[PDB]
Amino acid sequence: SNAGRSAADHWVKDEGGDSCSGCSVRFSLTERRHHCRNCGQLFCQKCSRFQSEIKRLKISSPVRVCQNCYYNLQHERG
Ligand SMILES: [Zn+2]
Ligand SMILES: [Zn+2]
Repeated sequence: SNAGRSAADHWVKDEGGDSCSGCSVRFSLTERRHHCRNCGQLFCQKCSRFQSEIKRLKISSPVRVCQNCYYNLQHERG
């Protein structure tokens, strides 16, 4: 007993290679790209606009992380 998933307004889907995940904006010389080492998705400099390590992922070194992650990475201590 399972179910599928989809939307009501989506005539395309290929945001997995060189396009933001929270914007789908095709990365370019003006749009920086970064694959979140926490989730594994590519976001734009305007999406995450942050940078830090991911202790939750056994990462002590500072890497690219989405805002959703960064916010939790800073409040991880408290
Ligand atoms: Zn974005
Ligand atoms: Zn993330």
